[PDB]
Amino acid sequence: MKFIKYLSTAHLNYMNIAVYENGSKIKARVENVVNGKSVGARDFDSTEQLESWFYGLPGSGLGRIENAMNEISRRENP
Repeated sequence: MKFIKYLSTAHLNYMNIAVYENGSKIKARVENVVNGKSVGARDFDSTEQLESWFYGLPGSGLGRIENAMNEISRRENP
């Protein structure tokens, strides 16, 4: 169920964001690899907004990792 591609462009210092979706509803969990500790948790509803989120940010590729993660990580973690 929880199987999504990474959210990055280039490759520098192992920059990538692993996402995960639920079979029931849409889920967006920004998991980093650089630090080795997933720092992202969010709850979505429609897949449309899911992509739109990572598509439009002021960041670019690897740069979107510091912006997106910083956003999805806004809320506390489990």
